[PDB]
Amino acid sequence: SETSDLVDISRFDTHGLGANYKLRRHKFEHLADTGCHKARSDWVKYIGPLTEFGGCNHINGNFSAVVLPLCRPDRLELIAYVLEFAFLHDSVLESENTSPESEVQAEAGLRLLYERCISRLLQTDEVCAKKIAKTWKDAINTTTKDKNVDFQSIEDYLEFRMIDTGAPFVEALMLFGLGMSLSPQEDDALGHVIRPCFAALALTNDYFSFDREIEEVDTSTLINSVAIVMRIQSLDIPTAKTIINETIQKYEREFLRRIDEYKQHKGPISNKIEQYMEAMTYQISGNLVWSLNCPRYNPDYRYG
Ligand SMILES: CC[N+](CC)(CC)Cc1ccccc1
Ligand SMILES: [Mg+2]
Ligand SMILES: [Mg+2]
Ligand SMILES: [Mg+2]
Ligand code: NA
Repeated sequence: SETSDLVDISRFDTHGLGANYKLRRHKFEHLADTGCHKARSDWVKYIGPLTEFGGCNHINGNFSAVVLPLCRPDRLELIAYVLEFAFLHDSVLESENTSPESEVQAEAGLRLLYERCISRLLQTDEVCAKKIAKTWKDAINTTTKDKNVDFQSIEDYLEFRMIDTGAPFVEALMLFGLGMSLSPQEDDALGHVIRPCFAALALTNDYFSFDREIEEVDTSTLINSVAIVMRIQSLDIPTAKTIINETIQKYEREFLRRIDEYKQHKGPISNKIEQYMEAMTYQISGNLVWSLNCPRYNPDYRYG
């Protein structure tokens, strides 16, 4: 209980999500808010006017402060800056109304801030930074190539969606915040464990960001499991959302199973991998609680 405080997740209406996941909130949240502010200022300086919220949420906690509550305080500002640029660039990648001329116009500014992120990370922790650069580029490239694929099942969708939502990229940021690197063997084995975590994160995002993504569908590619379920099963919004809610609960339980299965088969586990597992579980609770009222998805929490 050094970088963060335990928060009782049962004080929030999580719609049955998050059972058996503990919630923590970083004590240095101000540093995350600072990173978000600076990234937003840099976006206006080099790219254009801001159109939306990113990770800030002063009520339930800045995204980085609740998703990555074990971050070293000296790394939290940079991580929040990187994620804020990712939140804003994400909407650019999904956009459909950008003229070719505007796309060309933004490119060098987006490149400047991308490279600024990578260079600052590399100067801080070269090993950890290389994993962030690799996963970020994979997320950007996969979104760009595959965002209009017509998926015919949630299972197929999720193999794209875990990359499109940047789950491996956030994992690489989390490791950076811990000052942690994994061996090639740990990487191989932990990938199996964290797959259901990535699915739960992506589907939870879909659940809480659906309304906003429909509001934007006139200018933005719709990438959302609730819509897939509506189409495949001919269901309305609340019924499809219930299916997605049940599916999140399935993946949440699966991740807890795989953590304990790893301990039972490949254990006693090191303190390092123990902290890795715990840190991954905090992404689930933090993502969930942040999404309930973040201004990005919830219009009556917006200002400015
Ligand atoms: C909602 C935030 N994010 C990453 C920036 C996409 C914009 C998806 C994500 C959520 C939680 C964990 C990992 C990825
Ligand atoms: Mg996206
Ligand atoms: Mg998006
Ligand atoms: Mg979304
Ligand atoms: Na969209």
